[PDB]
Amino acid sequence: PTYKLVVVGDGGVGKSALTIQFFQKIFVPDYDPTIEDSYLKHTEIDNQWAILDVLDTAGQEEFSAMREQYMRTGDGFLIVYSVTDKASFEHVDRFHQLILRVKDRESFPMILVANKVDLMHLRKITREQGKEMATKHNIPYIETSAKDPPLNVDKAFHDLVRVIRQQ
Ligand SMILES: Nc1nc2c(ncn2[C@@H]2O[C@H](COP(=O)(O)OP(=O)(O)O)[C@@H](O)[C@H]2O)c(=O)[nH]1
Ligand SMILES: [Mg+2]
Ligand SMILES: [Mg+2]
Repeated sequence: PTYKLVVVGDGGVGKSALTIQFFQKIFVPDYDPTIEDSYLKHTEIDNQWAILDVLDTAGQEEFSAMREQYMRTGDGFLIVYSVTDKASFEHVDRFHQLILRVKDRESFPMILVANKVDLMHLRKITREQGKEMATKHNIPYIETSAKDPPLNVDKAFHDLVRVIRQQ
């Protein structure tokens, strides 16, 4: 049993830092913005084991054969924005629309991820706005931090698996 998950969002919001924290349990700062890898691990979620196949998307400018196949065959999406980056929040609508267009569905497993909440002196998008926008798309909302010690990183990926299993 494999779940194919896709992490999407504007550049610089922490998709790589979240994915690396989830798989390798380390915080990698300033990770190369252009590397797009997928990662697989065998893990236990609610006493049910599964292989998690996670694509860390990078560089939506040019065509990515990797991203094309994961977007088409993916089982769930994490939509990440940074609470310190207003534009990454505003583009949540674009990613949401794109996922439903590719899947040709009125709804699909996704979770809205508000990252970098450890940066309390820089926070621009309030928790209210985030919950508002998740409510608007009728998807779950979770706040995360990839910096040690990490906040809700495992829970974000596991909750997406839970959404997929509860269809
Ligand atoms: N303080 C803090 N910094 C973060 C967090 N996540 C990412 N960063 C930093 O934000 C920048 C962009 O992160 P990155 O993982 O490369 O984002 P990506 O472009 O979406 O893959 C890097 O400088 C990271 O070190 C976080 O949760 N907290
Ligand atoms: Mg990256
Ligand atoms: Mg660690």
